[PDB]
Amino acid sequence: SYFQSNVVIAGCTIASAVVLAHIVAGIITNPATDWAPGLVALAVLWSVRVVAQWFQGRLSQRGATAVIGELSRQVLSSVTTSSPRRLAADRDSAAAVVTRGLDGLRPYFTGYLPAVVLAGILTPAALVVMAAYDWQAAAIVVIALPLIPIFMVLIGLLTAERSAAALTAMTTLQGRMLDLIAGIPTLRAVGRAGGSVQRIAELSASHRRSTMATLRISFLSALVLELLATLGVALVAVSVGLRLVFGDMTLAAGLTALLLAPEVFWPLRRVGAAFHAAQDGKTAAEQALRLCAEPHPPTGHEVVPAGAPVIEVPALKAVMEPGRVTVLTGPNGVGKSTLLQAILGLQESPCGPILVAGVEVGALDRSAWWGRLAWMPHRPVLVPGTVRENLELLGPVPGLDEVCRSVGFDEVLGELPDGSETPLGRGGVGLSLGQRQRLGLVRALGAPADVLLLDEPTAHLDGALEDRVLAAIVARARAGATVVMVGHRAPVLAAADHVVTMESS
Amino acid sequence: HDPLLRLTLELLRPRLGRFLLAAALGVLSLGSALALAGISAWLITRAWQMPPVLDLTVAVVAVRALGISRGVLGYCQRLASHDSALRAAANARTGLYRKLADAPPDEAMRLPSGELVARLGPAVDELADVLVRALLPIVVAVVLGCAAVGVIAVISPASAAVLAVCLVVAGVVAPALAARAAHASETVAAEHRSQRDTAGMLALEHAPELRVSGRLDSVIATFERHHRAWGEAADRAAAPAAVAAAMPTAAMGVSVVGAVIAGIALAPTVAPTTAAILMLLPLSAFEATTALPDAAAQLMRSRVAARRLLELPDVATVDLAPGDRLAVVGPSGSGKTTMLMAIADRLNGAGGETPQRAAVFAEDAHLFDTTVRDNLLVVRGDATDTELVAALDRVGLGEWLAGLPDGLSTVLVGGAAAVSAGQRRRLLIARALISAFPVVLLDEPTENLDAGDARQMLEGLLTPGALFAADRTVVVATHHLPPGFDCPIVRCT
Repeated sequence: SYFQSNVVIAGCTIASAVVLAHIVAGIITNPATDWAPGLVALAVLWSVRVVAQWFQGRLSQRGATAVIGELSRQVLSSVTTSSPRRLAADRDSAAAVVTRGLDGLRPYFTGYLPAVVLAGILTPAALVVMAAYDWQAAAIVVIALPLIPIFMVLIGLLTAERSAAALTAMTTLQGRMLDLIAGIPTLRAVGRAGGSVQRIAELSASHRRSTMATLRISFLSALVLELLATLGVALVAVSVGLRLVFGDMTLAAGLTALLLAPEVFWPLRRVGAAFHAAQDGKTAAEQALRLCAEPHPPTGHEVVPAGAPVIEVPALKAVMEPGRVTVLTGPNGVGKSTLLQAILGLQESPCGPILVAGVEVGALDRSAWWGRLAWMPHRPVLVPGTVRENLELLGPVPGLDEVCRSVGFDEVLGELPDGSETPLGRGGVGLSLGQRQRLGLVRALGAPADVLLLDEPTAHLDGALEDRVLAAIVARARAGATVVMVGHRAPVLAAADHVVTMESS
Repeated sequence: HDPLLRLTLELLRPRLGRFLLAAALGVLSLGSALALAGISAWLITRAWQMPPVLDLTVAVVAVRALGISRGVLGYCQRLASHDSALRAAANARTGLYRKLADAPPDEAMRLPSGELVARLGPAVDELADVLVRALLPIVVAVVLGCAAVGVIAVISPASAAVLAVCLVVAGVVAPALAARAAHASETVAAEHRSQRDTAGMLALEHAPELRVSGRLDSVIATFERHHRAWGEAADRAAAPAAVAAAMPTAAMGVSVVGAVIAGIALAPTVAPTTAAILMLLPLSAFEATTALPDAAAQLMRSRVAARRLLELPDVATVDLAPGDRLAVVGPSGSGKTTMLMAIADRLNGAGGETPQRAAVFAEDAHLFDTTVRDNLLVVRGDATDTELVAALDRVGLGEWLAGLPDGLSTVLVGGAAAVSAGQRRRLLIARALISAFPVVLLDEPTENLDAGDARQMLEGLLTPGALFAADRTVVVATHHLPPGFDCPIVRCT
């Protein structure tokens, strides 16, 4: 009902102006009938205009809320696809978007869109009505109207040399101030504690004079708009008065033209006023939309045969057979998490091609492939709540008891006051780091999966628990599963039948 | 006495001359527009009853001059008011920064550096904005309301009361209701907003291991439900904003209807021109009021900013000797750095001495985005380039300096982002080396360093003859003390 409401508002503005002008003209010339119809007509016109305004406000609020919600949901869903290569780079932007960073689009949907729609509707209709009642005033207003864009373009093209320089000086000096104020505690505990107070003085002076220059340049548009929207009414009044003095034009037509000139010229001023408050919302919307279209997940439908496949890495001469324990060693950060997340098929393999069971990962069917696997990451899943749910998000655990016994989670559940019911905070609050890792082994090692991938399984663990988890992993490998870790410690290194020495570059 | 009023006089009052100048310019512009409307109506009505064209000359010249003056005075008033507000903000920023340079251990450390910027940047902007949206709208609105009520009052003190009541209702109730609705909207349902920081901070750094399982869509549903609940609650709380949005139009309608009703019963008494003026002024006297639907909103934002700006553990005593080496370590939650600054304070003995002995070097030390020479002479500006080069080479930055196109003159745009974290900590260590303080205090100097280098740097720093020799005291608050080492241990609780 956006356009319907705006049409109603435009109609009840123009008709109210016309009726008021006719009433005034009628009851000036005959100061002795017209009180009943005209007054009630004006009252009901104003009443329906008010009701339309209120309904417009409610509709705009609801629409803005819905659009914000849908855009946030779509952004979050789109950014959460595979290929963490882009995720690690754009997670900051995505987190900024779904935060108090999209709430700035509310003014754009509240005070700018209705303003531009009303400017597009009301101005030509009021122009038409004024022309019907009087063509000379309409001619003057028309001559005025395509003089805003001409003068605005002329001003913004003739002086488009000082504005850029002023803006550059503004931003550079502002950055100077921001960085200098950033380091005040660093300069506090040294000899030069108050020697920088003088610098900020003339830095502020120069910054404020530069912003003065840019404000002086940038307000000319408001001056042009005000001057034209006022000179239009001035010239209309002069013309109507001067050509009405020779008894050749009804007072009602003159009053109608005079009252309708401001209605023609107001919505443009309203749009100009409301524009500067909507730049931020448009930028936020553009940033949000720029991070949605690109992701397009691919892959094939090939299905790995039943059992534990054979994984081979020709680039690093690593071929890992089922039923055996494998470890990866090397420096920190040399494409090892990338290698693992590639063999999950999330992203491309940095080190050559990877063939599962003889077939490349690119033809793999990821839906069924992901169901044969127990992926324990560096940071497990810890949703705020209780221990019981946190033990069940990564699918149901068919046999949590024996897995916990093998890893030693019972000593964790035993010391907890409520067993597996103690409340758990965000990120593991109320839950110990090594015992977080233990929860990770509990959720990972217990799963129907012929392929096992683990990143540093013995993090924050003592010797006894390290030996216990290594023995459990060895038993799982002996159960006929491909188990590969990336541990780079002596207990981990001396626990796998094969060692891979992936190197940099 | 609210804190906003206290901060208003605190900010070195804006030199009231240029406050009243902006107020007068705004009043002149809006009054010129109102007088243009009135003179226009009078000119039309006078030209109706056919006169000779003698007075219409002065009326017409007045109309044209008033239009041009309205335009130019509006522009000049905008410029002047912005000038006054931003000058006031700049001087307030300078004064507040001056107050942040006091010897006593004030709140200057109880706050980090990034959010100190997040205060000093936006807060001065808000304080400037309280001079554009409180000077102009309120002052000009009250002056114009008085000047437009008086014009109708002299004609007839019977409908002027209605006009004044209506102007007050619009220009007070409408912005007050808008501000109250806006305030109540952003605080309502402040528990489903927790789901934003639950999900968006859950399924944005945790994506892959959530994707391998089928738990992504469960999270999507479980936060979409609560976001929808928050949206419904916000809509329900902000429903009374539309009433405040629509109030000024109802005000103008009631005003014009009352004006026409009054003019009906007063037309035969007075001349036609006065009747037309009384009928047509009310619809053009509400232009000042519409400039303050956000003045109350700006007042609320400036009040919260002023409150935020107004907002701006004990440790044991350790004896020290000139040349000892300390390896203070402790768990996360112990005042190790607080012990560092306590030792620095007790060594310095507050103000009154020129040769400062102890200076703490915090881990989160800001990096100036200037030349490396300037960035390193902050502790001591009388250090030759040879000393800086030797220090950089001895800390592990000779190869980093060799590749710099400008050598020591590299500007390092972006500050800490221009270099790596390990490189930045190396520059901090070099800066600590350059400083000639008798007692040098370090806060985790082995963090974010190279795996094959951090142990060696810690060993050298805590060695009384490797980097700091003899008469120089080094206190280190680290976390990676070697299992086999020396120097006293002051492990805290």
